[PDB]
Amino acid sequence: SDPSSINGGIVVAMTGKDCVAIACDLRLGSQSLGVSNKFEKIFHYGHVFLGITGLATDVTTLNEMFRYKTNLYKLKEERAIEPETFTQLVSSSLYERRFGPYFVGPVVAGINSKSGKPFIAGFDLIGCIDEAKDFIVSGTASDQLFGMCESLYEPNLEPEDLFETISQALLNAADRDALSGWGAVVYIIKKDEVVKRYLKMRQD
Amino acid sequence: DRGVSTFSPEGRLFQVEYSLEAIKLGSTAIGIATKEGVVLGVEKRATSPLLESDSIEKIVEIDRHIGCAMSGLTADARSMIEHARTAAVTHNLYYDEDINVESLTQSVCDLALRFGEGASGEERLMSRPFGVALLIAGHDADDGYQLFHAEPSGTFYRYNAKAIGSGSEGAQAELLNEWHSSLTLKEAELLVLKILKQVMEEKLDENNAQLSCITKQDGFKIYDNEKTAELIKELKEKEAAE
Amino acid sequence: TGYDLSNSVFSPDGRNFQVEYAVKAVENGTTSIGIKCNDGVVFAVEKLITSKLLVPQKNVKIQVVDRHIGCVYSGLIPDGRHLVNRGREEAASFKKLYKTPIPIPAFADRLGQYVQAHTLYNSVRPFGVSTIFGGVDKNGAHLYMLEPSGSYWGYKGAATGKGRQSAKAELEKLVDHHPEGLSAREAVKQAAKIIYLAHEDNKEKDFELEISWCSLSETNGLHKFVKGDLLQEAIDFAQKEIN
Amino acid sequence: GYDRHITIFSPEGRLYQVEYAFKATNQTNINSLAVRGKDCTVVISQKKVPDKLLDPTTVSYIFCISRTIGMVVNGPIPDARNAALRAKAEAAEFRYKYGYDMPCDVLAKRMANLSQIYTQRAYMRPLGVILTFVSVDEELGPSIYKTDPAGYYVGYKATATGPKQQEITTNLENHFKKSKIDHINEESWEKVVEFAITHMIDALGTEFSKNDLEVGVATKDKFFTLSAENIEERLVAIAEQ
Amino acid sequence: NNYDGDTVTFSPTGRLFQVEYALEAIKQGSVTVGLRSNTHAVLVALKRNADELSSYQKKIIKCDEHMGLSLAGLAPDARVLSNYLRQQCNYSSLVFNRKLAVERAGHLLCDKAQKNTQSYGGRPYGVGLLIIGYDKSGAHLLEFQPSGNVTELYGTAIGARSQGAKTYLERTLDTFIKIDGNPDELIKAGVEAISQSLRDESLTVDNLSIAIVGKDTPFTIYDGEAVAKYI
Amino acid sequence: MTDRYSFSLTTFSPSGKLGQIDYALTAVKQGVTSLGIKATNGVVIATEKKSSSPLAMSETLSKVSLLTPDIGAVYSGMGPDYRVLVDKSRKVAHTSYKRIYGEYPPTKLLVSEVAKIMQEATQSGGVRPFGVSLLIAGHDEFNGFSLYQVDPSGSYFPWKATAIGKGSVAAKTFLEKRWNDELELEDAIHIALLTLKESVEGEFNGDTIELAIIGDENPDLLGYTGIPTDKGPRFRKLTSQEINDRLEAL
Amino acid sequence: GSRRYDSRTTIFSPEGRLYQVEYALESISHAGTAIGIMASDGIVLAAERKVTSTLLEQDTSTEKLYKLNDKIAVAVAGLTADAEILINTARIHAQNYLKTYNEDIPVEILVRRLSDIKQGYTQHGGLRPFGVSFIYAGYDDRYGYQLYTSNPSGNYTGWKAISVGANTSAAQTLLQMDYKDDMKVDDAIELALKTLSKTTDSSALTYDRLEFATIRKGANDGEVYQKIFKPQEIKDILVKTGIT
Amino acid sequence: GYDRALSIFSPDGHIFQVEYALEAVKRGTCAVGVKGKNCVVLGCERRSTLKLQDTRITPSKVSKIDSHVVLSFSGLNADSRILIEKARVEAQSHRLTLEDPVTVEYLTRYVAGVQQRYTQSGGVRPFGVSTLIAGFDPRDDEPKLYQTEPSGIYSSWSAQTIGRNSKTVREFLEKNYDRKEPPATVEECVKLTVRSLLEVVQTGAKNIEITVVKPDSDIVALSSEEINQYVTQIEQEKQE
Repeated sequence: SDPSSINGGIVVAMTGKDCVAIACDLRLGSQSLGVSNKFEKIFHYGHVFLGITGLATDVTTLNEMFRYKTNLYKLKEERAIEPETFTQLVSSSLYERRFGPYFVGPVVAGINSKSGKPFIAGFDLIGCIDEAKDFIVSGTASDQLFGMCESLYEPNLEPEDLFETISQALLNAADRDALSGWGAVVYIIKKDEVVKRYLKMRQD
Repeated sequence: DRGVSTFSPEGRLFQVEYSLEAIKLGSTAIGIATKEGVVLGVEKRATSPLLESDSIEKIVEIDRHIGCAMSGLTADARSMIEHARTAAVTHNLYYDEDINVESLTQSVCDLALRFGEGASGEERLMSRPFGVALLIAGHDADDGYQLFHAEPSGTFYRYNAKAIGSGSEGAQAELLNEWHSSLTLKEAELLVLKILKQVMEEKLDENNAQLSCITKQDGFKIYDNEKTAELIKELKEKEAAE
Repeated sequence: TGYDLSNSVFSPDGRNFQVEYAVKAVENGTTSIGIKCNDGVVFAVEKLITSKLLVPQKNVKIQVVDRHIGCVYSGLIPDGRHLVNRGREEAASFKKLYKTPIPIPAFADRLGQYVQAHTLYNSVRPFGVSTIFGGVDKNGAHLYMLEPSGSYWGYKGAATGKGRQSAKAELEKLVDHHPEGLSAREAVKQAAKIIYLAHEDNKEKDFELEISWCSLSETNGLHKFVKGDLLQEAIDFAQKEIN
Repeated sequence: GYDRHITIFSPEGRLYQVEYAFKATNQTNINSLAVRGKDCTVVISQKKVPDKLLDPTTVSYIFCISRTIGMVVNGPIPDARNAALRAKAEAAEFRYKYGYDMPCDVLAKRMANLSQIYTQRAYMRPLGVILTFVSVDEELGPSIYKTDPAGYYVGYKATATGPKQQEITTNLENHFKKSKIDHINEESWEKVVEFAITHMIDALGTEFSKNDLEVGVATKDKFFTLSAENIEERLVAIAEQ
Repeated sequence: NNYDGDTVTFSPTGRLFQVEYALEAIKQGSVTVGLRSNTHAVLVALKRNADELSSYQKKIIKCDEHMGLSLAGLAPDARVLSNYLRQQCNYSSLVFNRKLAVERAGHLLCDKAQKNTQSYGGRPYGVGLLIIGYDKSGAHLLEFQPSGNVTELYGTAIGARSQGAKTYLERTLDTFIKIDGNPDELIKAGVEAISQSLRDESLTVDNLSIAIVGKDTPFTIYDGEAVAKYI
Repeated sequence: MTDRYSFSLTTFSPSGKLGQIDYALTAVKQGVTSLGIKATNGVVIATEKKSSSPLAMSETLSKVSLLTPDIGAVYSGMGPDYRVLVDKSRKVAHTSYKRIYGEYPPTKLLVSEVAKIMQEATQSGGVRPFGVSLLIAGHDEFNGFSLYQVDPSGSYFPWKATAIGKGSVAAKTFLEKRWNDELELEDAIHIALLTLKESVEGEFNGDTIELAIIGDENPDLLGYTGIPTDKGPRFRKLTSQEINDRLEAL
Repeated sequence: GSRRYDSRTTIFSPEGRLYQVEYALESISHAGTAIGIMASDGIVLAAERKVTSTLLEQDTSTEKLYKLNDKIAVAVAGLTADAEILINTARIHAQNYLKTYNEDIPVEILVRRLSDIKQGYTQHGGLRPFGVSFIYAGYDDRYGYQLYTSNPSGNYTGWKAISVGANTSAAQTLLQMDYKDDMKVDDAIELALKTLSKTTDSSALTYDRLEFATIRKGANDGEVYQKIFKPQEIKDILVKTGIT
Repeated sequence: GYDRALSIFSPDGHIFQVEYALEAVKRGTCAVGVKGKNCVVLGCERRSTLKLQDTRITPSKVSKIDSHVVLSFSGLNADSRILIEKARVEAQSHRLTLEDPVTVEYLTRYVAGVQQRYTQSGGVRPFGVSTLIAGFDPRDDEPKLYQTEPSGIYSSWSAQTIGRNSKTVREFLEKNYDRKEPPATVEECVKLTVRSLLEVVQTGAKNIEITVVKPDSDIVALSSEEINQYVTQIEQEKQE
């Protein structure tokens, strides 16, 4: 068995001009049979967003893992943790269990408050930092997004244009994949506020 | 404060002499071993009217063929009986037989030296030695009925009859005259019951004494308060017969 | 004061009173000496006969470590027999790890560190002996003496026990008369003579002599007990000097 | 008042068990000197064999801790053996973890921290010794670092330890206010052994036989002690002048 | 005093009170006397009992088929040192197929008592042993002291008023050591030896305990009606 | 053996004081004076290097230390007790906060970890409290410049400026007169030298005074120039030559 | 060996009292006063600072009011160093409970654990107990608003208003006089400062000598908002009540 | 690990650390137990010294160990929350292994045991707590009432009391309780506990709390109004 294709899912994240977007599909399978469509992959601590794909049980463990560490962090230093730091923290937590890893591929996205510079980061199973100025992808159809995103993407989109791109990127790759679909959620992160949009896509 | 394993200039262990004092605060137990079976009797002592005198536990079965009557700090005894009951059951697992009373008593007195400070924490387990003495009666295939007095000195003697507890030295002087080998089991039952009547502060009745025996055939039987009331009535009649 | 009640507590004098009392436990013991020969070493011990019941020459108080180190101690025989027993493990794990018999100057440090450790902590007694050990190795002869401080040095000759004031002076006569080197056969005769003279303090109870030696020319570097004709020839030289 | 029996802050702020340890050291009536040359460090130390039975060569106070850090100790000799065995182990361990030869600084700072641990725990007495490490470092050239039973250590242009140290200290102060440098200038290292001995003779007021000194020289690449003949050679060269 | 708190402390003269007190514990105990020749070794033991109804306490412990000891003093401590000798007699018979020499057994006890009075939180042992045994090199009789010292003797006693029997044996030394080949006469020399220490408590047939081991004799104990021959 | 040092040596006394900790503070009042002033764009911390002999070199010895690239320290009291604390602190910044966040701790968080080492020294068994008080200057991006004092009980407070040591009473009252909020880095240094000249009887020059600032950033110690995302140390220790220059401009 | 130096702290005295516990309380009456008044829709926490100077930094300071998680705060009276270890195992224990149930820990459980840890330090180990008393001011959904105090004994009890630190006799007398049960957060604000003006050692109460904190049901939605007042908000609340 | 011997015998034959634990039970507030025909009643005293408390969330001195066993204590309140916790853990542990509920004797012996151990472990002082543990055996109706002590002794009673001034309220019970014929109904038993506790309460009606345990897992604490009702009736009986 492939410890990642039991449940599938895909996550994609893009920068724009002073904003980021992180979006995914909502399916949760046990191989052929589809179980649930309510399962969300995207969680938020403070104003930093974390998408996690892969073995479904380690998505739940690793979400309650990082909520723990950041709450303690927020009580000592008295401020939400910044995205630049939080990325070292994901990495160190993973590599801590080098042998017998969590089978996941986290993706960070947020805007650093002090500077206003939007920021995204990717990972793999053990835990290396994929740094990009373009877009980060993750999941079982990560081959299909890499080709999809690169054709669409234009540097610097305004927040309501960014919302179109990252939709076409995620919609097409899900219906060319046999483990994604059943709706999708897209967050648009700006400094002031966060706007969450549920997508109407096909149920095949 | 004077150590736990410090020897005194007299050449003894402080803590073991003290614990010897704590056995004489306990309430009296008496045993008489004959050739028909041993008879154990205790002074229970109802501390108030309210008390249910029937929860005072001072005679405990250890196995089918081993009785036990205890005197002293009965609190420290909960731990000796757990170990004995285990040691007796283990031997019956390991060699499918009953253990001579002399051997079981060796095992009880091995706990009773384990008091101290150790050199790295070994198999030590107390801060102080045990504060309770046992009278372990029983019957084994080889040597008939035995009766041992296990002391917190670590040493057991085999007695023909012994009286420990508050009224021990008065009772011990009265056993020293009256014991002989003629005693049938009816004579011996009544004899223990009568020496308990002299050292008991209250009047003799079935709610503050308890008798028992161990016979080879029926095993170890604790008597019911209704059996003893028949023997209290036999004593009253025969002491006034004269 | 009160600086004596427990071990390894300094006093204002600097003295470590517990160790000073330990030296008094050595001075109570029986007498022993060691001669550093030209090519070996000789050991001698005064074994007091306490009763006629004691069997003769079965309570030997000279112990060998490995197969080329003689140890002989005064003070409390148990404390020493535990120091020697421990010395045997240190020497056997040297010969295990480097596959060569342990040099005598090395074996001296390992025993010192083990004594010395018993004046760091305040929950183990100091050792109540002084040990005179040595033997032959690749360099030649060495003679050492060890105190309850942890202090040891090389010696041309050494002596401890009750009769040590006597014997230090007598030893010194034999080092001034022979800078050339008292030869190995000659030193068995002299050892017995020194023990017989230093026995004049203890002349209450008869004693028994026991000599042993480790010598390069004689026993080929091993450790043996001088015995039979040669121990008897020495005892005769010793009776002839005192009378 | 259990503050003079273990190391706890006295009612006054002192650590009486430590202040006592210093007076335990100065008791062997050995007087030690260490002065720096241009490319070497000389240390000369009094040797005093008390009785003719003790063998002369085994008595000693200079130890060879590694290949370039010699350490002359002042105190009772069992504590010295204890401090020496432990220092040798660290100079080996260092070369094994980091792959170069333990500089002198680093060793002196390691023993200091090891000393501190014994005045903080209640179950060890402090060591009763003053340790003086001498080397020709690789980086900083000639060095001396003297360490104490408190834990304190500090660098030195030249030092003297023992009961009669006051005589030597004030003699060294006079010489470095004259010459206005931090180190004996003379170029060869035999001239600096000569210099060390001459200030000892003046300070203590007494001359030396060759059996009364034990001498140790650190040049780059080796530390060594000098034999009774190489000492005799210096002594005769000072008497000539 | 002040220094008798722990065994970690030497006194100002060098003595170890905690070790001299443990010695006392043997003078409270009952007398036992041991003697030996070249062919056999013997222990004569006074068994002590409490009041009348009490039975006598066993003073003789069988350690193996060729070695045993008697105790005098604390009966709980004897059973802790004899348990430790039992393990040693097996440990030799399994690993070297070798009857454990008596000279070695003594030096093992010596080492075990020493570690137990140096440790903080130990206690000296308060018991004396006469260990008899027959090995490859012949018969031996050892006296064990709580100090640690193991001494090899021809005869000796320990206990209460031992001095009477200790003297008797040094006068008769030449006669009872030459009793070779007659086990019966060596026991009779020992019964006499214990009657010097007895003041009151005449011997009984339930009072006396004899052990004899030798060249042709596995270790045997005579109790009860088996000691009617030697009174 | 059976080491029985589990019971703590510090016990509550019948008067509601923690005996050992009180005494510790006596020995901190005998240590040498040190002071720190917090300004708008830096902190300065300074002390006198007591040279015990002219043979001794107090150059090799240091009473001011680097803890991270942006947090210095200075101290009053026992020399040894200081040096082993600086080594626990250097270590625990790295093992327990730098690996597992990728950043040097913010100043007020390190102090919290250092206040935790004092606590364990007075709670756990068989130890005596430390004989020192630290001043810990430091800078982090969200709180700015900050100065902290730590005690041998474990308590820490943030100070606007402060002194501890022998002449602490005379130093703290001279700082309240001369302190205000406008102080730049240059003026606060000049107020730091005046305050130390009161409490120092002997030599007072650049070879015998130690002075170090947390101030503006340095890209000259950076050491690997050619990368804009780094900024390099903020701590810089003033050398002997620099210190004599602010005495000509006294 | 080391038998002599034992303080044997944990044994009873002849009266049945633990010596080390009785002392720790006396030590705690030297720390600055802390007061809690619970009203129908929130809690007030006002504590009087100790140590103050014109040269002490006050704004960033925090010495007596610590936050535990989202909905629970405490006030410290006693050794601030000792307490800082008990505050760190409180936080850890809180989030560990959130990790296992997905609920904000009930106030009753987070109190009961810090009292077991205090009790367990007088039971064994021969260590001197912590010199701390806490006022747990917390809010869950089960019972609404709660107050608790604990003492170096371990024993804890619930209060509608309570004082620890100095003049607990004097402060508890005033509080019984003026408390009422229809109170609201803004009346309790007024009472908490009115008690601290009378018990103060100061010649005059001042904003720079106060740590002030509220927990109000107030604030958007049902969620609870914990607010540690800025030093600047305290100057405003102190003119509002007219003490200055 | 701490090793010292806190419990040693004294030349007289007593452990002093056990006698001092008893004194820590005299200071504690009163607890009294009375067992009737077919119910037990546990009544505790509360302090009025402490006032302005919140009565809702004050931790009661009656705790439930299981569905049908109650334990009240006198003495150090801190020490008792440890015993209570181990009893509960034991109660469920015994439901996994035996597949039955605890008999009321098995829970008593086990609490008594944890108390015994703590008086012969080096490094640990004794508990300062005596408990009363009442309940109903499973599949039966009888009342069982047991008392433990910080020494480790336990025994069954008809009516008992521990805590402050327990001799006065024991003397009341020794002539009032008819042991041949238990108190009749449940109410008359509660009347007896309230009467017994009024001799030592030194004024108080809202300082007495009553919890009653009946068979078939019915534990119910009486409200304030129901206790106030029995106190008024008892004040009319007194007046003559």
